[PDB]
Amino acid sequence: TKETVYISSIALLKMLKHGRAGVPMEVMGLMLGEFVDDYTVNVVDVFAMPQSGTGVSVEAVDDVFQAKMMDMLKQTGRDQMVVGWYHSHPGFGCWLSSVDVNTQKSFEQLNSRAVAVVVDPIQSVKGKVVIDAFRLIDTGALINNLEPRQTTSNTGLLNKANIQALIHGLNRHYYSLNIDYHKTAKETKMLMNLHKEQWQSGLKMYDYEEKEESNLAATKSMVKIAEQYSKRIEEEKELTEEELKTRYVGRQDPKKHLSETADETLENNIVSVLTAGVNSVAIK
Amino acid sequence: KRIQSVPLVIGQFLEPIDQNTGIVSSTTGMSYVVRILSTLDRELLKPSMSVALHRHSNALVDILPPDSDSSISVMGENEKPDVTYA
Amino acid sequence: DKTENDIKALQSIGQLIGEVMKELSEEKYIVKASSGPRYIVGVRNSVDRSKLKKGVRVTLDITTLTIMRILPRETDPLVYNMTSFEQ
Amino acid sequence: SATSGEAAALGMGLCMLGTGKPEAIHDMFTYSQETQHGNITRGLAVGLALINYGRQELADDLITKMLASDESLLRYGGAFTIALAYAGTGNNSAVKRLLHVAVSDSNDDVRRAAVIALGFVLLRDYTTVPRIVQLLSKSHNAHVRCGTAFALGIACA
Amino acid sequence: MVLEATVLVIDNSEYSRNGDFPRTRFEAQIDSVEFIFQAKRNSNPENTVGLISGAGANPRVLSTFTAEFGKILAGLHDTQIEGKLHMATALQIAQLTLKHRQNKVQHQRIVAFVCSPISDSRDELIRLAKTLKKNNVAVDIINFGEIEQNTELLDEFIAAVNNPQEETSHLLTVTPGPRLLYENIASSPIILEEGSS
Amino acid sequence: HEKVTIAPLVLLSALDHYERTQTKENKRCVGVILGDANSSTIRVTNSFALPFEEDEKNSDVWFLDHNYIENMNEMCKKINAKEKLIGWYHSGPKLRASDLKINELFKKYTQNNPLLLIVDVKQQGVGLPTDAYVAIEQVKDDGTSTEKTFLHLPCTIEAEEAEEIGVEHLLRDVRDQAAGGLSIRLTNQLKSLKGLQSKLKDVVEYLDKVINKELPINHTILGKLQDVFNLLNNLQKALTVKTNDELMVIYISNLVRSIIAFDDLIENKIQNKKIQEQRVKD
Amino acid sequence: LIETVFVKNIRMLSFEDISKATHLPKDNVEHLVMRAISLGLLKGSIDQVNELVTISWVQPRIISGDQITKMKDRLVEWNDQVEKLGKKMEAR
Repeated sequence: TKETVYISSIALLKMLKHGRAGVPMEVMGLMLGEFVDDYTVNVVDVFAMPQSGTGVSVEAVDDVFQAKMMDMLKQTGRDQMVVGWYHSHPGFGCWLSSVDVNTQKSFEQLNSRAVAVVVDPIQSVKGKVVIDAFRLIDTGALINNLEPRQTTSNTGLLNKANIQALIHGLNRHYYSLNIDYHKTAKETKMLMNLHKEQWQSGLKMYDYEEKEESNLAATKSMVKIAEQYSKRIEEEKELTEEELKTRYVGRQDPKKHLSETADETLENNIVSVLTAGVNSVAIK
Repeated sequence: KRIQSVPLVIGQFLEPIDQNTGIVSSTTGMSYVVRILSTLDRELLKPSMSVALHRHSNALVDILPPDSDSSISVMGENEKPDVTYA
Repeated sequence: DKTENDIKALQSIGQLIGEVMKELSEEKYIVKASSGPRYIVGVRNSVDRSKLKKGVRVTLDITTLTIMRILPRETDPLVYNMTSFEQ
Repeated sequence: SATSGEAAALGMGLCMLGTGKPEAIHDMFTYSQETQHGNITRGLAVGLALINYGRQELADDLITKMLASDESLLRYGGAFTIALAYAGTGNNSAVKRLLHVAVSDSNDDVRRAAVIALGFVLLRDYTTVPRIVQLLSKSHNAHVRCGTAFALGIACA
Repeated sequence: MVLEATVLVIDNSEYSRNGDFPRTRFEAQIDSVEFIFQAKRNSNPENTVGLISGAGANPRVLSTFTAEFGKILAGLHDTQIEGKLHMATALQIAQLTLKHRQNKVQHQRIVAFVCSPISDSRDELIRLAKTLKKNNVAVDIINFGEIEQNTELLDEFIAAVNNPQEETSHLLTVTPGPRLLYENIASSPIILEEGSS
Repeated sequence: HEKVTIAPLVLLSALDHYERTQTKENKRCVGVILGDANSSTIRVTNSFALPFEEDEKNSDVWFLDHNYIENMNEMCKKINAKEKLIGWYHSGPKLRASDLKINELFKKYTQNNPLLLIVDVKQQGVGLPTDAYVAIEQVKDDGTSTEKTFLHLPCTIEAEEAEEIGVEHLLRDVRDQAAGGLSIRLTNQLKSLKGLQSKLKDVVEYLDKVINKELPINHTILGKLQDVFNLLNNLQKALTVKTNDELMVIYISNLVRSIIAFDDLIENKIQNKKIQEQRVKD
Repeated sequence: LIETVFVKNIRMLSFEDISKATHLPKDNVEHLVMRAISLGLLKGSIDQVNELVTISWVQPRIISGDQITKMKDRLVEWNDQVEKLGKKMEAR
């Protein structure tokens, strides 16, 4: 009647390398894991399908591609049971694809635990994974009327227009789910220490101070030349006797002539504090 | 700012109204009043330079850099001329 | 057999006309579609920037708004552009 | 089974009402790393607060172990266990430990947990209830504004 | 008997590169090994023969598990011309190889071709022989040319593994001479117990 | 320059296989990298897993499937045909010598330059434990022979549009990116010196290895440790006369312009004074 | 003499111990070392009026193990001074 979707970190990003930044003509693939229906959902092992000229087709659904993939499950040690399939579509407002559901229908009778999780490679640019799910009726009141999404209040699903209001009548062909992310201890602090912001920057002792010979005088020229202009412009703009407030130029005119000059003085003061003094760590 | 992203629609500046609120002329001849993004630099505006809008929402995307030059007007320079003045 | 490929081609809509004008970002550039107003589309990694320079026809999608592939520059050899009767 | 699994975790916590014993505490903490169900994993953390009744500061050892884990479901009784006899006039040190934890983390289970002890400390004066937690409704968010009126239904009811 | 995965270990030493057999040795060995691969391929649908070189200055690897002799040809045309056979180190690779099988329904029979004598003691192979009965896998020993100039150091290896013919411990012996190289299989029991010819 | 750029999915894909089969404690997990590089710059994005097993007592025991593992690359070829095999990566917690003997078998299937990475099951160091190897013929001054050895090169973690925000969306807890990041990095630079100081404690054990029973001495290591004195410490005292003056000029221009920009907040009292004049209707 | 001149702070020799050991006139010794200087031994520049030999020492000088007792310890104990002074930087 109601479920909840949880996806780990390793299974979160694989295809999205091809989906997000790997341009359109998206691929599909199989998800693996173990869970209990109607309560929780788990996805661990994921591997994609081959790409063809027509995209998703019968050859990708065929198990000949999976025949050699299932042999690699026991060899690499990573093996699970089929929890569903995943796809992508370029942000269709209504009825992404009816072909992916037909693949879900044929594989539903043999599993009934399969969950179809599709993500939009277009509108995911914001960094947040677009949540959409297609599933057959679990324990049916859906043949007439039922409300999916355990904790029916939850949060507004957003999206756009059509399929948001089509949940009631089309519930047989559309089963809504709220997708959530989770990570274990080895997926939390282990990856954070090697990522944080930008990169990990191994061997922190590497800096630009070893490159400083003529640029030391160039830094002294940047804290003077561009700074002398900020001193005259600050007095030139404030000298205006008009005021009158109201609107005029006040959206941001004065920033560059008044306030940003204070920030421009700080921009050269930040690089001055950047290396600061005695950055050779004591010694001589 | 990322909600806009790839569907860039080239606009044109018209005239400011309020902080983060202004009208933006469009290349189709239909002026639209959209909320100006607070990240955008508001000292770079001129009633010349083109801007970026959206397909559906038609919202101002990003203030274009000096690289906003459009070659539809054939914007370029002279490379190794021939006729000599002397 | 040639019509069946068009049945499966309903997923890919016939792309409009476009030409690279001026380089703007790393990959995505400024392209004005001659089929309508000014629309800057995305790019795809199937091609590189060697043939993406100015003065060449490109392929831009209607919906997704990206650059599919690089087609050769077409001068539209119409009857008045190039006369079928030659010499 | 996630049906009777969490329901069995509530009964195990109700077995000991009082100071409690450390033996039953370590057993429920070990099984949290075994089962894959969310309701059972959190149910083991809910029972830890019921085992210790009136222990208060002597329970900070178990509270520190629960708050040190990265899992969201393992932080529950870091509030309800502290404040029991503190109804009416309370202690500012117990509230201070719940401030920096709730304001730094936007997680739902971590933020909602500390709300439990907020209503117990504010029983001293109903007028001061919309004061300390008054900042919860001044921001814009779901769970930030959701924890606002929880204290109003206890002392101000 | 049932589905099995053959583990093939040949000898690349100088005795396999000569004409000691009075027709051809290494030229007809490509066909004889291929005929054995085709014999087990018709008996069972699942055929994977790993090719491991246990000679040539420490053990090497030429081919891997495959269902077609095409990938085996890559190791048949490339043979190291130096080194001798090392039984101690190459067997430890074969012991780990026993755990790389796909499904538990696929059994394993280690087939070793020994063209050169070894200096390894028999007591070192006794403790390593218990791994065959632990994983319930078979073993096949084909040796020619060593028994004439040297004793059999793998005889005691079979003693600790000795079991009825329904499980493991199948000992084979091949003596060369005025014969055919493919005919050497006829004297071996491996050709028997088959209803196809 | 050759710079190896590793995707973080490589560490996460191998971490799952370490938990499944419980591979740790001097047990190497062999893998292969992927990418398209025709230049010296190596780009590592996708990676596979090779079912490798070894013995702890015998380092010469190795088993690796050649064309059986490449089926994963054939399945990926239909997915992405632009990327081919540019190298391989191993674990090597104690750095087994099996990779020194045969550089041909791994180079036969990889047309790029030979590359060997290190993914430990631990990888818990605050420093940069991930190391890259380049197998070439290098002249050694130790006096034994000139053979194929490992060439160390620095590596890093790759960040692209897919995984840049994806990891930050999973963490979204401790970021703190501002001008105050100097206190975090400079402390880590001190930890980098302390991290190398812990490596200097292994150099203290290196002399104990000579004190141990029948161990040789590396002449190449002695060449680098011999110059630690004459290089960079009362020798620099002669140059400290003009050096300290350069550090003072930074303080001169900083302190004079730092107290200026902070005086533009005077409008706070001006605006607050106007609020009292606006209280006629309040 | 190179092993003798190097103790702590002394990188520099003179014309005294160099000429007396080789039993050669100081005029030739200046140009005789230059033949060994081109071999990669010392990059220094010998003076004339000051009568002082400036030494830039690039030579590897292998066969160690007498120095390593004091040499390796000066890379720890003297480096521990940086570790002790850096503990006051832990405020942030």
